[PDB]
Amino acid sequence: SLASKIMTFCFKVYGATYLQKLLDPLLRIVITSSDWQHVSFEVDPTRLEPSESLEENQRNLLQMTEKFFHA
Repeated sequence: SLASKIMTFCFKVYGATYLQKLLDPLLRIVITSSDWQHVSFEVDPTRLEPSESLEENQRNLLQMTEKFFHA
């Protein structure tokens, strides 16, 4: 619809810059693998790996999510 494209044009042209600035600090954190190291955020029982504890995956995923939600 035209109304959707009007919003899409505005959000895409203006929103893109706003998103990058807010996400910009996180870019250094994610690039840095010294602390993140190796982890899988999977909680699917079918795909669940016995090697990694389900509890560890759940807690890590929620903690990371909260950071984005607050921002």
